[PDB]
Amino acid sequence: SNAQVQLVESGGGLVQPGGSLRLSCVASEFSRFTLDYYAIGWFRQAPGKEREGLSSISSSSDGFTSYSDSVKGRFTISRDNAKNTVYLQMNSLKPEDTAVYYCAARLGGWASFSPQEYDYWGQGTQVTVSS
Amino acid sequence: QYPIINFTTAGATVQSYTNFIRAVRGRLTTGADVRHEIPVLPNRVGLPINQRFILVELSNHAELSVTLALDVTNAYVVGYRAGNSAYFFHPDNQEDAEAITHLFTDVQNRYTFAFGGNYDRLEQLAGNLRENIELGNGPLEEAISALYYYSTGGTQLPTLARSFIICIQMISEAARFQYIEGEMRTRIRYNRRSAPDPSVITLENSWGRLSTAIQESNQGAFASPIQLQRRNGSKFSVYDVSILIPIIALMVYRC
Ligand SMILES: [Cl-]
Ligand SMILES: [Cl-]
Ligand SMILES: [Cl-]
Ligand SMILES: [Cl-]
Ligand SMILES: [Cl-]
Repeated sequence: SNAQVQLVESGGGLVQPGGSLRLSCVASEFSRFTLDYYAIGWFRQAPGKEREGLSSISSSSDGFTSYSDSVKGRFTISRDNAKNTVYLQMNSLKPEDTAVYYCAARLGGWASFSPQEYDYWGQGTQVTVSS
Repeated sequence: QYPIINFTTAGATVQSYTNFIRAVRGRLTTGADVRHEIPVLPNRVGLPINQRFILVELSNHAELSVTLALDVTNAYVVGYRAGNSAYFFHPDNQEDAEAITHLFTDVQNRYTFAFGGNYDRLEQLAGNLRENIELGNGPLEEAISALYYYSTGGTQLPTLARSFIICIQMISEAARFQYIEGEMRTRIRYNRRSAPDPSVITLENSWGRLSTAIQESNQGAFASPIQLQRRNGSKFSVYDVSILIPIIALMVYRC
């Protein structure tokens, strides 16, 4: 069952406009491949909206990253390999950003904004920006 | 069957890639048929099927593999196999059609795309020009994956076109041109991806017309100048096979 992996996101919650949140994709132990072998994307979904891509990181060893126009200069996707983890750091949060955020992964994948191009998904987390 | 040259992007080095490319050249022209010092590809005409193709097996650190099929006459990619399935660019004609049927004979799933594998088509489909598509070890790594997953539905069309444009230039165009081989090396050396500048693209576009100007030259003098661009897009002309000795490594057969 190569490439089988479980992803547990966290780090979501409520924040005042102009705040900062750090999400987390943690890959559960005993996946045959570790997370550094994976591309991970980050999406957000409003109740009406379909899933929309925001930030991404390739399985490529050069650490190539993609950011949607909406989040540029705000969101930063990164890695901690010894923790088998991928962070997403959201700064200067605006209420527009309120949504359910998901992380998704593909073994040997590329940085993509397409949900079809990832395989394994996180359970999702709510982000809320208000005062 | 057809000969296979293996390559992996995992711990790829400059020598790794250089050895692989030389390897591929060796398999294309074994004849030492040479004109004006530039080796020439085999002539399409009366070529026994057995000598028509060569396979390039590609794999990445994630252990995903595909095998490209290159045409020994043009050096160009005609399609690939991954695991259970195999796909082909649209044949230009009946002849090239019959030919492909000898590739990947064992494959359970056979498909021939409706479109061709020429840049015009692939750039259309990718939603980007070669100018805006980066090349490097990383880009190639992703291209392998993107081909593997296509068989299973996990690859979007534009991503496929994009992935082809990466392979064609990193393999075929690199075989055809020491110069392009070179540009790829720099990218690999630094594990730094970048799209090709005009000096590269105006070459890729001009291989046919250069193959001709050479093979039909007078004692090496081009009958008419072939125009190319520099990095900054400034136009310049080529009047002689001499300046290209170090540039182009292969030509399609002519005359
Ligand atoms: Cl098709
Ligand atoms: Cl089809
Ligand atoms: Cl076409
Ligand atoms: Cl058309
Ligand atoms: Cl286009």
